Amino acid sequence: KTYVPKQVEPRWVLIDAEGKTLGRLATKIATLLRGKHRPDWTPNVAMGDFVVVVNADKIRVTGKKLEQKIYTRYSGYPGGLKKIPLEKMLATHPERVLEHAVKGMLPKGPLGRRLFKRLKVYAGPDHPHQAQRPEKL
Amino acid sequence: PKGVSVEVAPGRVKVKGPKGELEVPVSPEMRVVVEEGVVRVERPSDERRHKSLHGLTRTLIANAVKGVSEGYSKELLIKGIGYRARLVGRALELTVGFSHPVVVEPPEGITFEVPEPTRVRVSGIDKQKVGQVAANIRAIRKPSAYHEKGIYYAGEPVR
Amino acid sequence: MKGILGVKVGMTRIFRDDRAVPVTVILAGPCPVVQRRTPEKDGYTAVQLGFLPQNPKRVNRPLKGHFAKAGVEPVRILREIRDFNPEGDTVTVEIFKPGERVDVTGTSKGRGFAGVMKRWNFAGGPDSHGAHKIHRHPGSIGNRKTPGRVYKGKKMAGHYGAERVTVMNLEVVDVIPEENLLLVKGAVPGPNGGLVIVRETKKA
RNA sequence: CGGAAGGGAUAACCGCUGAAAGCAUCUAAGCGGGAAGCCCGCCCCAAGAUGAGGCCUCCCACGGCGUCAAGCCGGUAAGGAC
RNA sequence: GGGGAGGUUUGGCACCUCGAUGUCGGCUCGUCGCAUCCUGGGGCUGAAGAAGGUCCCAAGGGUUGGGCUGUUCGCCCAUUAA
RNA sequence: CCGAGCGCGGGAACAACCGAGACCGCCAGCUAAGGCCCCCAAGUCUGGGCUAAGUGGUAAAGGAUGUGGCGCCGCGAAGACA
Ligand SMILES: [Mg+2]
Ligand SMILES: [Mg+2]
Ligand SMILES: [Mg+2]
Ligand SMILES: [Mg+2]
Ligand SMILES: [Mg+2]
Ligand SMILES: [Mg+2]
Ligand SMILES: [Mg+2]
Ligand SMILES: [Mg+2]
Ligand SMILES: [Mg+2]
Ligand SMILES: [Mg+2]
Ligand SMILES: [Mg+2]
Ligand SMILES: [Mg+2]
Ligand SMILES: [Mg+2]
Repeated sequence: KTYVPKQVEPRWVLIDAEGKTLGRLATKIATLLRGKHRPDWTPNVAMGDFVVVVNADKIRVTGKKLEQKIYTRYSGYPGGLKKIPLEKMLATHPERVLEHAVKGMLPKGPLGRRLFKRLKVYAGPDHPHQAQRPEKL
Repeated sequence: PKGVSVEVAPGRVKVKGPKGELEVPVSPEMRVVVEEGVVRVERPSDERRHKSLHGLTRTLIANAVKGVSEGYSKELLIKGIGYRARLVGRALELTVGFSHPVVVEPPEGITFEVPEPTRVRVSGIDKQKVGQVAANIRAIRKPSAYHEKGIYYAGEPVR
Repeated sequence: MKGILGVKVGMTRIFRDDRAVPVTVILAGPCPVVQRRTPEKDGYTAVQLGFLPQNPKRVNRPLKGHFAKAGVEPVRILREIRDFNPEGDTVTVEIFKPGERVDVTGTSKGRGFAGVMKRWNFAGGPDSHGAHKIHRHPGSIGNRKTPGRVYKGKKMAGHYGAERVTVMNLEVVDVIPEENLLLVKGAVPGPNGGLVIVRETKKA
């Protein structure tokens, strides 16, 4: 029978974001978000590495995107289709742009939402100085 | 480029002169050479967009020189009866057919001058500024296409 | 950004210089500052204003400590006022000069589970020719298979009134500091006894 | 008593500088102006914002079982309920 | 004379429903579309001014009362920014 | 081909489009279509170009110094195009 893993300590990670393409970066963040990188993978338990990102505003994006890219927030009320361009998100809470990126690449299941928690994001940098901080590119 | 003081930077160029220093955002993929007392620039290749970038900066840098050199200034004619202009310190107020006398703010680096109630020059140190400041005046009261009134640069009559 | 608590006492009309004017009588008793919250200590500027006196026995709560933290008679009620750090230890009707307009927030009267016609001022239906069943009804509410649901926030009969309401631009008439009273341009939310706040309007 | 005022980005559109294309052009680099509309601003809801926030203030010891991990039981305090 | 869009009308198929999917108008309550009647912004005019024509941008809000007929529709009456 | 294979993979989902004809079992390996960054299995693989419109993410007659590549003819250092 295939290996039956057990409790594993959360491996935190420190991730840059300057000049990093939105999609290309989110990809690695998600794959590392779940323990999919470690050969001891197990979709059942879900034990992905705690990813913490900084320098959110620094994220690059190709061609017409700051102006073209649109987001959609729909309330249950009529006409509540409220939509926002990319430039505005960077103005308000910019961390959002990357979150809605990773969130979109995370699985639809409940545990996936549990993974989205493992994902921390800001722009300064300066994370909540906890302990772990294994830098990466 | 005599007597000037063009100093090269990464993505920009700082030109200096009798009038003063002025920044000019230079394109990224361009070589701002400083041959002798003069200045040259070359493009990384021979593509369509590159051709536009060379000629653009080619003149845009020439502006930074002339700007701090002999300075810029456009004239402004004024046709009509009550149409006139009184200089008031820095700013200039001019009644031109409106119930409210127009108060025109003087932007930094620019100092328009009033040699006559009709004629009005526009001293400056940048083509972009002076060019805008000029239109900003013609915008207040465009030339009546039925006779002579409102302000004019110096061009032909609207007739 | 002036601000002061008070209670609706009633309203009658006065005479300006020679013309009649309906005016409401507010009572802005001395409101002691309880806590000046700066952006440092919190994240926004404001001030807690106490109000009516209180039986010290009823306030056995830790509020006793909150009152002592500023050394003040135990008040009955206390609310904040955004962007407003005044002076001294107490605000007064002296804050408002006659002529200035003010916003008064209050609690409207409770009309309970009001009918739709009573609430949104609908139209109901015919009183004669039609069936004697839909006299005060809303009638239709939606379409057919599409959408097949009901638009959220649709106007329907239900509990209504007895909520936060804010009239605006009420000009402050004659203000008598001799008794802590304060006259206004009449119409004001809340019953004769409710707690109302008075702030600076936004004319410009 | 309210529609707004005022700030910001923008529609068609007017304009500055300016190539590729020695001229010219609002345009491809860049910049300004400009709608009752877009974002904010005013009024109301809102931390079930499970991403459950914040500030001020009050009470605080195990007393008997659990070797451990997690619990159980009466008296209680601030304070709450009937 | 030529090319499309739309899916509002008449029409053409007869694919779910004939062990049932109530059919015209009116009322009540509306919501959405823009190819916009008004108001807001703009180019051209055979645009002097006013007023008007036409095209562009633009849903935010607004879009009356009555006479005839079951009418939808339409004609008429008084008014309107419409 | 479905019918009777609404058993299986691909096509998001879909009787008949592409693959493939299920006697049952296996925590074996190769392959088919279509795929090989994430949700999602497999190359952010290699070399060489085209496109900056989100074309791709699929609509016409017609219209336009958009950008790249091949061939022909005229003028040009005895002086060309603007
Ligand atoms: Mg009945
Ligand atoms: Mg029905
Ligand atoms: Mg506006
Ligand atoms: Mg609350
Ligand atoms: Mg048939
Ligand atoms: Mg049936
Ligand atoms: Mg006119
Ligand atoms: Mg017009
Ligand atoms: Mg339109
Ligand atoms: Mg009739
Ligand atoms: Mg068969
Ligand atoms: Mg199939
Ligand atoms: Mg293949």
